[PDB]
Amino acid sequence: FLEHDDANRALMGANMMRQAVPLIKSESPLVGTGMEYRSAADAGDVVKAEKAGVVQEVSADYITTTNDDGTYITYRLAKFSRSNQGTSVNQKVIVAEGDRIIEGQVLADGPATENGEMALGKNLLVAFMPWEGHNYEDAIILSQRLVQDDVLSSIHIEEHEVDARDTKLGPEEITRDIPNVSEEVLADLDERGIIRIGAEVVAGDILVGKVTPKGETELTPEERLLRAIFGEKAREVRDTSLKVPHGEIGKVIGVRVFDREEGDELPPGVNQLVRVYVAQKRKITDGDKLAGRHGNKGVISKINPIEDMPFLEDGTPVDIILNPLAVPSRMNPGQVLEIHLGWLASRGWDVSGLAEEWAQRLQVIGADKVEPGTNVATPVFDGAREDELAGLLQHTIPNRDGERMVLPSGKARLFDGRSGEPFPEPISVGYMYIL
Amino acid sequence: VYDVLEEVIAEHPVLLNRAPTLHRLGIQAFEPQLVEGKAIQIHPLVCT
Amino acid sequence: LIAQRPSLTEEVVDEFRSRFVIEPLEPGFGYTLGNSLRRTLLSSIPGAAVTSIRIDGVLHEFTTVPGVKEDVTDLILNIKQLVVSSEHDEPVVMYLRKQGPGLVTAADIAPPAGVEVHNPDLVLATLNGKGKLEMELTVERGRGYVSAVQNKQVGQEIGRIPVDSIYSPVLKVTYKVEATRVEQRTDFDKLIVDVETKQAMRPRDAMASAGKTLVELFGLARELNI
Amino acid sequence: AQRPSLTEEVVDEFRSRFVIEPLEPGFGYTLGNSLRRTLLSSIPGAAVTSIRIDGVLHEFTTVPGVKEDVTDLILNIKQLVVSSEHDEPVVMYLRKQGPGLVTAADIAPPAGVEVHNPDLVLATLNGKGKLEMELTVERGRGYVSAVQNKQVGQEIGRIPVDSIYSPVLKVTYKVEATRVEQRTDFDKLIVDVETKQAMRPRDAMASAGKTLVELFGLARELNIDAEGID
Amino acid sequence: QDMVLGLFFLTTDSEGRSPKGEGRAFGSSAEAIMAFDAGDLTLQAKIDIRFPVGTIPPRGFEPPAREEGEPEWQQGDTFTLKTTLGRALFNELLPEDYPFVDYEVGKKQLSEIVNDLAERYPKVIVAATLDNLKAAGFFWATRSGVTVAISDIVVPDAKKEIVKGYEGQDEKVQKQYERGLITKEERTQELIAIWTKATNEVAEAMNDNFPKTNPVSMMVNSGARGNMMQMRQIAGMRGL
Repeated sequence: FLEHDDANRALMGANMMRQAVPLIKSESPLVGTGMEYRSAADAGDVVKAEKAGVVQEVSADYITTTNDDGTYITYRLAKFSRSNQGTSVNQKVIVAEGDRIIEGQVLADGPATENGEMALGKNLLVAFMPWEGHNYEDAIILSQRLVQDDVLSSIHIEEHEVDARDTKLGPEEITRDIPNVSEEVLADLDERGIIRIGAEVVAGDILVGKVTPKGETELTPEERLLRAIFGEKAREVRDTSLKVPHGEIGKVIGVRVFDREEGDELPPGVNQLVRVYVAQKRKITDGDKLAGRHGNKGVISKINPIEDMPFLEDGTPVDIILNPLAVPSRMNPGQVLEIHLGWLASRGWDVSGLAEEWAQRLQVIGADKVEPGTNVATPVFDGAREDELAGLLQHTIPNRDGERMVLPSGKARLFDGRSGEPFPEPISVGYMYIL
Repeated sequence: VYDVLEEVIAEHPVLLNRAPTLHRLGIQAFEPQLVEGKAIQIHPLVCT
Repeated sequence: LIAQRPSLTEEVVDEFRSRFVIEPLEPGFGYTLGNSLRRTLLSSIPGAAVTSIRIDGVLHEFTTVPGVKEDVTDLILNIKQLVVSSEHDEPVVMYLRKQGPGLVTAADIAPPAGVEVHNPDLVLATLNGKGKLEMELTVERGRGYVSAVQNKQVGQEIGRIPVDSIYSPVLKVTYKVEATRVEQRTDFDKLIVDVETKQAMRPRDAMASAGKTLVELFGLARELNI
Repeated sequence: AQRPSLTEEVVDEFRSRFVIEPLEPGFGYTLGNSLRRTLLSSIPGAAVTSIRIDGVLHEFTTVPGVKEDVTDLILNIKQLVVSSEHDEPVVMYLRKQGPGLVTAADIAPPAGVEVHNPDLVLATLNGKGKLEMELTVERGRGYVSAVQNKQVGQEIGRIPVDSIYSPVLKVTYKVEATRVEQRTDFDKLIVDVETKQAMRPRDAMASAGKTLVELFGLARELNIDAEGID
Repeated sequence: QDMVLGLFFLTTDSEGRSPKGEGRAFGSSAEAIMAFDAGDLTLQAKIDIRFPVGTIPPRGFEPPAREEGEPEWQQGDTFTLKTTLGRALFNELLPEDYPFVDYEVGKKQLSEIVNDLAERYPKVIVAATLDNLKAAGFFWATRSGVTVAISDIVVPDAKKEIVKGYEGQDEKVQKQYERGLITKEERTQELIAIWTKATNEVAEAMNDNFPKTNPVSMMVNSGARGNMMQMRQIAGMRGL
């Protein structure tokens, strides 16, 4: 629905639909357009089979296939690898080990992609109300459901590229032998001086142990005489160890070690190179910016239990709630229709011969009968119209014998989870795609 | 530690401020209460 | 004026979705009580669930168990939503083992004595010809919901993966208010409280627990005056 | 956690404040609204319901001898608080002669029925008094609307007056957050109520608690469960 | 924004808002709230209420004081007024001394109130007044029933005929222009005038279209957020 906005809001949506972190259980939207499949295939991260044949194995990492020509190919997959900013490019399988494949078929999926379709965000149920002012001035309030389901959670991968240098005070070594440190801090560390590949890391830990063998620390004649009188030689070494930044948590995804011994390319002085990647999982939390596809921006205000937010007539709560004062003023009446179509999809409709004009049009199109969950595709400038949406909401499949849930005019008799009485008049609810 | 922090936030005016201070009523004082989360929280009739 | 005290019943339509009716109710008085029942049913009825995993050969959940189609994180996110029922206060260690090509369905999991798994219709994973899969599941009781991080307690065992838990044996809990036809000018009303539970408890016992909690609460409120 | 309790703050002899201790999240609403509605439409009492002003007609606006007009007679009489132990419609009389003013101290009570505001000023009169009317005390709970009770049909003199059997007059329930051992999202309940002179609010708490405990024991009786509380 | 919308809903009139319990007379706030709870008293319903000692009545209604021989010393005598429950619930937020308010307290009015309380009463009382105004506004904003569905945004019925007539004028202008007896600048200015008139006509048509309780109407008329131009954009015409 890009024809139901203002130039500035479409511009803002275009700009802010391209900084979306990937999600663990990446899923295609319930409502979208046909530039998720093309825009996820023509990109790179999705692995594709360029050979007609039959797969032999789809194992953990290596998908092994045998062609019609009779050759064995080992498609390796990017399992939990790092990207530039520090996100994750984790790939995943789509097929089984008894399947036929043609050339250019998606044998896997990249990050933020499911089944070979771009998957930026998730589908959440919305109810448009002012609510205690917790959504005052274009803000967003969310439900704790999406903290249990992990529907909106992501995984990042920080990196650390440390290395030792020959210096002038002897060559720096990467060793477990850090001068005068407790055994617990280096318990995770290896004998060579890298933490175990898999153990957790939190702010205040040690990543790589590094030390300079020699040092001219304090050797003035007075201190020299004092040391000679003492008779004990203090350690001139100093800890040049790597240090995980203060303000980050994570778990190690991998480690790589290099040295001048190998044919690797390194400028001079550098002795040993270490590249330790760390990977963390974050769940949605108050203050984390969210947005939508029509620039309807906002920031999470407060998180409340499942029952505090309202519930419809059959008991299902509502996932998100938005302030309806922004919709008129900000000049983007192209999200209400997204919400309504999202609801229509999430509870499949059934138009089996209504004989209406809109029914005949939607029938000759053929998108009349829809099961509860079939994602809908709407062209950017040839999307769903209005009277069709209203009629679809009128003729959805009953929950029980005659239970067509929401009224034929979008709104819904949403109850009040707080008190219990129905809100004085109906409310408008549906399903929207949130990044 | 958090108990003492909740104790110390009391009786301590805190100068909230925004970037483009176009007029005099652009930097003000407030009293901080230790809310959870990771975002600063504001009164809903000082946002003008 | 009217001495018709309330009276409860129990209607049944299917295995778990059961609606309990209270007919003699004052006008404009069912909605708040139905809200009370829903709140206590949605977050005050204990149960049990799985707390953590311990796979051998996998130290962190970002690798893959050798010759296992699904990842370790996906295994976590598909095991944390199990359907179980435990009774012991201390947590019990349940086992699972598999080898060769065969979907590791929840039935293959071995329940110890006193703990049960009520749903064997779960597609956990589909191994390949070289599957050597082993799994451990800690089970514990509780109520409500807990986030994954705080469940971790011990660092002496490093390979163990801590995960979240969902102590909630319940599903959508709606209700309705109808108009009683008793010949009284106040036009009394009727409350029908629906309840549904997945497979762990029964609506009778679920509402029994809800009534127990609310009776304790309002008995406190009723008697503690003076 | 810790066992909650109740505390009361006194401000006057007619309104008071109740605090229900730091509660678990969400259950503040489990308490509040239900407590409000139970205090409102559960506790019974005695009140006026119908009166017979003598020598008048509905098409006649005021009444001779008294400048006070009909509507303010209704507004002045419906505030007459009354208790009863009868349980059926009684009829009782009130008369006055001579100039002055009729108050709440010159009404001749019947058996068992008592009025608890003898200082209520009812009407003012000049010259010849000729004041006499009969009022009907009933028992009930809540607030009954001014529906035509079919008393006017058989007698012109009958007029029905709405009343408030409820001892409680106004109620205010709210929930606010508090810190309990580095846990601030916990809730805590506030209930401030003004209850008329029939009885103190704490007795209203007792009666409302009885009603609610009964209405939830009706569901607890389905079984005996090991939930875990207190 | 929304706080003024809540206060406006609280203190609006019963003009087409389904009144319930009109013509009755009450004795206090208690009876009003009981009739509200039972579901027979519309919040905005013209009802006669008695107010006790302490309240300072309105201004214009005083010279219509009660006709009686004795001195109706106004400043401490309980009285009776043909009010609406909304104003009765709004008055207790303002302090114990502010004279009664009997008009829709929208955007600018609330500013007038704050100006008076600022110049007369001290600062802390103004703070308490603003906080209570906020609480009431958010409460009735939650329980207002204003929610942007897709039925709220109106379409002026007469806009179609307006634009059809103005494009009839436009196509007459173009049928002349292709004949060449007029120039391009003349046609451009004439079209500017034509469609400016069309925009204004559609604006007033949208003004006529909505009911008073339509949410977008509540935003524009209560001075909550926006203006007339933005509602013209949303529902009517976006303008040249």
